[PDB]
Amino acid sequence: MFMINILSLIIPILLAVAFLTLVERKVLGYMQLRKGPNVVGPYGLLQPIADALKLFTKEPLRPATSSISMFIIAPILALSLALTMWVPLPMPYPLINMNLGVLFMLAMSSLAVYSILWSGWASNSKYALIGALRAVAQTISYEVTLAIILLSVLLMNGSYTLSTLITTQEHIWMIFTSWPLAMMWFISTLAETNRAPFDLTEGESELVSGFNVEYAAGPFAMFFMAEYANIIMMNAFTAILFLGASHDPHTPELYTINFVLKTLALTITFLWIRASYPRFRYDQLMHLLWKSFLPLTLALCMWHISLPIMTASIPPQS
Amino acid sequence: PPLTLEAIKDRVLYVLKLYDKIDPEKLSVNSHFMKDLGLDSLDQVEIIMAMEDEFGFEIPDIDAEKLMCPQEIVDYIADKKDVYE
Amino acid sequence: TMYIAFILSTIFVIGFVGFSSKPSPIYGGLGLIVSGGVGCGIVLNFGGSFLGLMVFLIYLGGMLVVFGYTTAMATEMYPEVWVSNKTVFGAFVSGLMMEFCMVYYALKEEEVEIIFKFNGLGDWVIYDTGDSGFFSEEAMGIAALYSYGTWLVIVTGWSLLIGVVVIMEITRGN
Amino acid sequence: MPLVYMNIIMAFAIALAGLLMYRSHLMSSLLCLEGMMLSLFIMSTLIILNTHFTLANMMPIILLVFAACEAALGLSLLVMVSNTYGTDYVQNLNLLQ
Amino acid sequence: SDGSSRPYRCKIKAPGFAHLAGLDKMSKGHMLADVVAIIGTQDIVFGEVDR
Amino acid sequence: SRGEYVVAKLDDLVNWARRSSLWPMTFGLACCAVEMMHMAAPRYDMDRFGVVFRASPRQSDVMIVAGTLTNKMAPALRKVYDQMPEPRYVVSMGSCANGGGYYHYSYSVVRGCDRIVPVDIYVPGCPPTAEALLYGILQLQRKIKREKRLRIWYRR
Amino acid sequence: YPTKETAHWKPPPWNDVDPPKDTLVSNLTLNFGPQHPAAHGVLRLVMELSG
Amino acid sequence: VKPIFSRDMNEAKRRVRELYRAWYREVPNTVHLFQLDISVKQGRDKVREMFMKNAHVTDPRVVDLLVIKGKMELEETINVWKQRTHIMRFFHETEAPRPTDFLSKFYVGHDP
Amino acid sequence: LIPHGKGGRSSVSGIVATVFGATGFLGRYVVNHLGRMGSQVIVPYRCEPYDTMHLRPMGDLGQIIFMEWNGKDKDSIRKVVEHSNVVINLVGREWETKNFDFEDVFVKIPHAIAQVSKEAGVEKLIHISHLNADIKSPSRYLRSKAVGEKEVRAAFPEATIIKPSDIFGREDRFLNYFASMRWFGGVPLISLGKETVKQPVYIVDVSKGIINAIKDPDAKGKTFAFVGPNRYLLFDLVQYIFAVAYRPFLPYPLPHFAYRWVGRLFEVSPFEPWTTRDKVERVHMSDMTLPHLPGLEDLGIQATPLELKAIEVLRRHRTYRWLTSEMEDVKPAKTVN
Amino acid sequence: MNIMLTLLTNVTLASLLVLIAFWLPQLNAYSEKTSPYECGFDPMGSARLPFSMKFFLVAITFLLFDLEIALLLPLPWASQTNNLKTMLTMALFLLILLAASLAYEWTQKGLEWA
Ligand SMILES: NC(=O)C1=CN([C@@H]2O[C@H](COP(=O)(O)OP(=O)(O)OC[C@H]3O[C@@H](n4cnc5c(N)ncnc54)[C@H](OP(=O)(O)O)[C@@H]3O)[C@@H](O)[C@H]2O)C=CC1
Ligand code: SF4
Repeated sequence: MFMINILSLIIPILLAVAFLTLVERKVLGYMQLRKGPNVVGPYGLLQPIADALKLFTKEPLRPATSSISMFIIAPILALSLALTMWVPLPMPYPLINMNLGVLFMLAMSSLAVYSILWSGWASNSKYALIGALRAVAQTISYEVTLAIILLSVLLMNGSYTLSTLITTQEHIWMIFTSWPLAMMWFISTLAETNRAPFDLTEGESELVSGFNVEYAAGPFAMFFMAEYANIIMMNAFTAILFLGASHDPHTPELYTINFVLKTLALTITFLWIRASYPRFRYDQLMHLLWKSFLPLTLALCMWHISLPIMTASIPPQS
Repeated sequence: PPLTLEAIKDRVLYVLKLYDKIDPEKLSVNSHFMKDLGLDSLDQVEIIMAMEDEFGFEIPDIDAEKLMCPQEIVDYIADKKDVYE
Repeated sequence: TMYIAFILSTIFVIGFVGFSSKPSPIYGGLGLIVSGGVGCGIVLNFGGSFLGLMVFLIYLGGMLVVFGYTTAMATEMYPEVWVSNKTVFGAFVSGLMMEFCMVYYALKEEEVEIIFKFNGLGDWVIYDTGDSGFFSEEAMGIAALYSYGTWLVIVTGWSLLIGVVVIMEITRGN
Repeated sequence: MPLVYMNIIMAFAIALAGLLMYRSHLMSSLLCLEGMMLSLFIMSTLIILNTHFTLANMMPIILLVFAACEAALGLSLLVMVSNTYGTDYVQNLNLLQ
Repeated sequence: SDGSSRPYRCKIKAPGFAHLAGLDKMSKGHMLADVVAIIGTQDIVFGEVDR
Repeated sequence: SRGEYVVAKLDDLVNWARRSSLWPMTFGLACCAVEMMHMAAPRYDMDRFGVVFRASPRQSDVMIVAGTLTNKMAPALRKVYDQMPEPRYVVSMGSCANGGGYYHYSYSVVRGCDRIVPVDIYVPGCPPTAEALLYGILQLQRKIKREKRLRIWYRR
Repeated sequence: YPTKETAHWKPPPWNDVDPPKDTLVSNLTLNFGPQHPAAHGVLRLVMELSG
Repeated sequence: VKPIFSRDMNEAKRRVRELYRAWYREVPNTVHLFQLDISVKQGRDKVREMFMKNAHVTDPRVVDLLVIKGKMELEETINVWKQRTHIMRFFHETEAPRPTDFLSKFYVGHDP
Repeated sequence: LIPHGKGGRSSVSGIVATVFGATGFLGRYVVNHLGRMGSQVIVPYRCEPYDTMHLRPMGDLGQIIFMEWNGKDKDSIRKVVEHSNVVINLVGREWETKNFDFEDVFVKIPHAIAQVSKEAGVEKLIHISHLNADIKSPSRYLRSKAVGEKEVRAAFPEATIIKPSDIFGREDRFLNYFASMRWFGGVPLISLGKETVKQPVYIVDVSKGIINAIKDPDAKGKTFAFVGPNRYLLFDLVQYIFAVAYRPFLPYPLPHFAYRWVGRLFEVSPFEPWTTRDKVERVHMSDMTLPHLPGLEDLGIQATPLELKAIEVLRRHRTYRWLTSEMEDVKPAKTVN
Repeated sequence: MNIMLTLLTNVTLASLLVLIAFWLPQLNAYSEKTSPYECGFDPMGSARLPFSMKFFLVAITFLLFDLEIALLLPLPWASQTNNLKTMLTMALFLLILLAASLAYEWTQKGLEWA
């Protein structure tokens, strides 16, 4: 019956990305004073399914110039990995007890953007190619610092296994120990997921919906959907990794009741970022990283390498 | 190859035989290209640009002001090829 | 049994059949993606999980992306699909028949006569007891790299560094 | 030797023959070379996993490094050759094979 | 005025027109996003330019 | 459980679907661009009706044609109209492009917007008040709701 | 001992073999609007952008 | 009196011939790049015809002025300025036929 | 009304043409050539407004007038004829819908159209039927259309009757079809070569011909038939199809019964089947070459050769590798006749 | 097994969404509608060569850092080795070179990114 467990992991999350869309227009609406979607609800609630139906019902043309195979395979990979990254996530009990699933989170995250590269390559359009390319730039440029700071915050939990990361937070929370790395992790999740100030992949006014343009109905729904999969997912990831909680094994549910709060509390923040800052432009986007984030990530890294020895505080896990 | 003058002449008249305004009966080497042939003045430009499209070099249009006879243009082709034999 | 590791080896090899044939670098990049995931899976089956995830991360999550940059610099109009030429497609078929002959040799169950003998049968047979305390052999096995093997760390550090220098001294020249 | 190893070795042989059949723009060759690299990697790691010859667990990753490293270099040269032409192997200045 | 009740010619200076003329001098070599921002600092309105 | 009953249900479902969250793209060519924006201004908020301006026709359907059209411009307009997914619509707006309007008699205008694309609803104004526009699009929904390809397809 | 087929080939340059440099002609050219949101609905800023 | 370009006729005629060379050679590229499905010949012929349209102009400056107005068009088609519509425009293909015969016109409409 | 002014988009003309079922390939073009004249039209929809919508630009403000109707109710057809000076029948269907049984479509409707054309005192009536409508055992369309042909002829005898010799255009259900036969794999030939032969007419030519036929006083009861200038062989024809579509070409020889097994297999789909046994009989039967009947050239229009015009028609089928190419490269196909 | 099962269900799920995405709207594709988007006016040419040294000049540096972090990964486990003084220098050492490499790029003006 493991299969029904998996299905039980995949349906609720898709429902969550739909209602995530709706919340996005809501909050992001009230920042603007204007109310968000409302009339169709009554509280808007029925909207996202009407939305998705509007999409899938609508004709999804196969472009004349595009090669078709890449053009179809890319969205598939997008939702694929967007969902697959969810499996080893301790809530509290992981669906899979990977010995080193964090590293796996990095693996999925790193194959993610490759789909963007195909998405813009097979699309054949000028905007497609240029936007896709700059997209891959910002992405990788952030995955390096990404993985380093994640390393440095992992020296002290003990090991790459995720469940232990609960155990190592049975009191103080990791964040008080190494918040600056939490900042850089936050922003790196704010760019790797391609979000608000780090907005370039969509391009928007800069490049009229970026790479995603030539995709029409359903595949567009897939990239859109998968994008929100990554946003909520890196949010949850940050939540478990920098914000611990009380956990009685006899009542696991209690913990989850807490956890969705602590993660939702993050996701909303991205939206409340979106309502706040103009995008960086491709120079500065990479400037602040290579010039400014990174060296601190290193100095902090040696520092965190060095605390366990000076403090004689080396974490247990073999 | 050495490019004999005969290759040049053969090619000139070849391109001029491929062309439409010049009927095969209208063809005549020594005969002045306009004074005898009834073809429109633009045709000079069209066939010359085609022939030079074969020999490959641009004809400056002072040489379009040459003409006189197609053979004199062939002589100019010899002048550029510098084979003259 | 499942022979799952072995059939993974087969998909691996055809991954190199479509890859070693040379039909625009981008599709070959796909070839190394497929062969890449198949690779990490295969090495995962012996449980050297950390390594399989190195290649699934460091290689495919690194390389083939930068190749997804070279093609932006190379491309040329009308890149060829595998089907787009008689020598390319001919080559792909040329790989398929050979590897299929190998699988037929696996059906023969006889030791392979090619090059040198392949002992045959299932993969599992070579396994031995993996008994250990609360640590995988791999974990401390690679952890040894720092404390117990400083020399390699020195030469790798030096090498990569001066490799960056070389990249400088090539690109700056223009 | 178990058949799987034979299969990977053969993947090497193809990863070489592909490098040497060698055609058109050379970027394909840097690919084929990297594929070759990957086959050697996997063939090594399966062995170090086999005999529990633990120290050598360090090698494959180190192997990988330099190998990837040279390939990382290789693109740069291609750039330069791409810089003057828009790459193709078909164009070589040097004389006498 | 021709003296009639219909004005004879009514050329309309459009301040935006000069600006947009000056743009390409102002924007050489700048990054493509920056030319987008710089169009905006010109605060131009094309209805006025095309008159 | 008549088949026609189920067809009435699916008819209601897809037509209600498309009418419930259409996604305009906008040629705010002339000066009726700004009134379009006041529809999206908080005080009227087009978004609460679900409609949301998203650029790039391939991700959009209904098209607003605010503001005066001109000759050089027209071919681009036809291009954009052609590149939209079915079921595409458009909306002429203002006295602008209903038929040249104020500029009905000049060499560069192309009279109506009608003469290059098959318009749906008209929203007369100069500029139309954004609210009159709002009544416009709601009227557009009350026209989609009468669409019924499914009922007809079964009938044929 | 050249072959005539080889004899047709020119002697090597005494330095840089500069002539081939004339060959590079890479360029790109591309257009904004009218649709483009930054193009204010009515601009066609065609431009010969580099990378 | 200031001349625009060439002094006297013929000096200007060479200009126009140059222009014909440019147009003629460019035309197949026009049909290719624009995906025009006009017969590749037809554009050429039509070019020749347009060149016949003013084949009686005789003023000094007016002809060079004519090649000024002639440059800009190839200038546009080479820059991909104008479009399929704009360049297909010359062939008047949608027009209803209008015979110049007196009686033919006579039956049809009130005419001039 | 007496026509006024230069023919043009604003121009009046007496024609108050009524076109039935114009939603299809013909006569969207026919309405357009009416529209360049500025002549009024009353195209009436059976289907849905939406598909009809692109018909709208073709007119000039008050010109085009959609009207709701049904072919089955008598008075429903009395509606759209009610002020029409001329009424034109372009209705046809390849695959027999259920509710419209295959016979009435070619019988009843033209019938009510003919007799109502009588009662309303309609100035002209006109109707279409395939050249092979002459009765033949294969295919019920040739025969049913022969029945309505003979019927309207029996009811509105002075009506001229179209007999088009296969029109080819961008919106065609024919050329695109054999172009799309690639999708299955090969191209099902019953026995290749001269097993059947066809000649084609440009769609544009047929349209211009129809309106010219209203422009012709002489085109009264005469049964007009349209044939293109060239003659082709179905095998070499399809050869030219994939010669312009650049797709791989696989002739697919086939015993005759199995193809009909295929048609029976594909009639199953509830929607609109790609193929049908009726279409299967549309396949293998060659057009007759009779020219003596009044026809296209008799109108004074000369046919536009297919050879220069297939390219635009099929470029959408082209793979990106070949999507831009001159038609002349393909080589003009040899003419059998 | 476990993981392969979830991979299969995910990919089959997505592929299912694709198939219900295409074989459903059931309407009319046609030319020019299918022509590539180019903000209205037709493209001046199919995508070619957006060449830049400023791509690889940094992207290669990405690749050579990613190889480095690949060596950083063993660290958490190496931390528990019996003899840290033998280790610790190296733990710092590579990072210095990482930084050093960057530093060398930092100021040879090789890091112009963009
Ligand atoms: N090459 C060719 O196609 C040739 C065609 N012809 C004949 O000329 C005619 C024109 O061909 P073409 O226009 O391509 O065929 P189409 O199918 O394109 O045109 C027929 C139109 O009439 C409508 N229609 C007809 N009867 C009914 C009905 N009872 N209920 C609802 N709708 C109806 C159809 O459906 P709706 O309007 O409802 O969508 C369709 O729109 C055809 O009848 C054909 O037999 C002759 C020679 C060659
Ligand atoms: S409507 Fe008023 S504002 Fe909009 S264009 Fe016509 S006139 Fe200018």
